[PDB]
Amino acid sequence: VIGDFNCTNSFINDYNKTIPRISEDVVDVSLGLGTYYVLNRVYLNTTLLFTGYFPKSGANFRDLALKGSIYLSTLWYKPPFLSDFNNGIFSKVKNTKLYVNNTLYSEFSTIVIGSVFVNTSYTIVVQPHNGILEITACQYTMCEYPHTVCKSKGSIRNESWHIDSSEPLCLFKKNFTYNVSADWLYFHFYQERGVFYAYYADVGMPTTFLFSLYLGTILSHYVMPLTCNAISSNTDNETLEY
Amino acid sequence: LSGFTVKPVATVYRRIPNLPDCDIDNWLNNVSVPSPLNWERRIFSNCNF
Amino acid sequence: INSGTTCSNDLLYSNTEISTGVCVNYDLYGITGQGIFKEVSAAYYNNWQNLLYDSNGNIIGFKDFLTNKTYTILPCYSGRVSAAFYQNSSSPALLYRN
Ligand SMILES: *[C@@H]1O[C@H](CO)[C@@H](O)[C@H](O)[C@H]1NC(C)=O
Ligand SMILES: *[C@@H]1O[C@H](CO)[C@@H](O)[C@H](O)[C@H]1NC(C)=O
Ligand SMILES: *[C@@H]1O[C@H](CO)[C@@H](O)[C@H](O)[C@H]1NC(C)=O
Repeated sequence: VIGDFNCTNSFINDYNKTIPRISEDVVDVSLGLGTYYVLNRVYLNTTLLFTGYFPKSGANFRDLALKGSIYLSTLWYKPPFLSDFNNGIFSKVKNTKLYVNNTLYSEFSTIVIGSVFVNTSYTIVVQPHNGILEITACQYTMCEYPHTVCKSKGSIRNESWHIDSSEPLCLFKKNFTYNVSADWLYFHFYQERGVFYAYYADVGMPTTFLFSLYLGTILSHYVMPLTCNAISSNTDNETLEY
Repeated sequence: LSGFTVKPVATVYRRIPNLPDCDIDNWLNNVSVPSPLNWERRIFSNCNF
Repeated sequence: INSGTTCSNDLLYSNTEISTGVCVNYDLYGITGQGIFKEVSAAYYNNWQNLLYDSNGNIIGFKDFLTNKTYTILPCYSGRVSAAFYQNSSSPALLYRN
């Protein structure tokens, strides 16, 4: 329902037994977690009052896990799973460590930000590649049921969320690296005056600056499922927390 | 009296590019030169050159 | 032509030279201003950090990404002279303070 192109029609059903969970921890900005640095400014011995988009102290988090193996449900692409991007979001991602032949692999869920998700408009896509993120703001053609296949142990699905014969028009495209042995990651995504700002952090510390994109439009929505036939709580106990 | 000032010239401009380089010289200086019958074509888009 | 995003970086990279001692204008990362520059050895800049601000909100230092050198920006002179004039004198006495 997100896109307007039919990628595949192999196994589509209506699984009505998926309810998001609520965490038990609260936001604590006393030590510095939850705040972010300025874009490209440095301050030395300064107590500064900053007016910006920050999470509320004492709130609660909610998970948006869409773990699937073979069958994809249509309710997973419908609200409340597809929330509204009003002012901004602060996300906390858990770094899953898979061990195959005595080596570490890191794979976590991705998020795509758009307005109408049509090829006539722009959309921002991030994606981890064995420890390398790729942020691309392009005119991608989203499908009705996007997904992602874990390239760590093996699966049965084919990752296909964009269909383009040639390279579309992009406004920003950049790759970044992080610590593959990290435990948790933090992200900030907000917008103001038609300018989108994103911040990432791989360790426990105030978030650092990534980029600032000038779009001119107003974004109102912002998580595709991760099709993986490897992580399951029977032999390899790993859970996806976002 | 009126404060006297000057008019500075020769301004400086700095900005970080948003797109990577096209890297056309790397492909133009390839060790493999195709025959005139092949005439391989390479397309570049969304890059700075 | 005159569309898309594949542009050229020849006009904006004509000189790319930073002077030290003269008063000039600067458009650094969207921040526009005018002043003088001075060379200094700074090691508090990080990978993503390129400017330096103070408590008041003004820019005091920066770092060039093309040569990895830090600079400090100082405001340029803008003063006023004092003229002491008599009743029917021909030329007053000038005083430049400080
Ligand atoms: C980012 O990495 C992907 C593969 O991981 C590659 O296809 C792409 O060209 C890279 N982008 C840049 C700007 O290096
Ligand atoms: C990654 O994190 C581990 C543990 O915190 C640390 O030992 C290692 O030096 C880090 N590597 C990098 C490149 O930050
Ligand atoms: C500046 O430092 C960066 C990172 O250390 C390096 O990649 C770049 O080549 C350096 N540039 C110069 C001109 O030394």
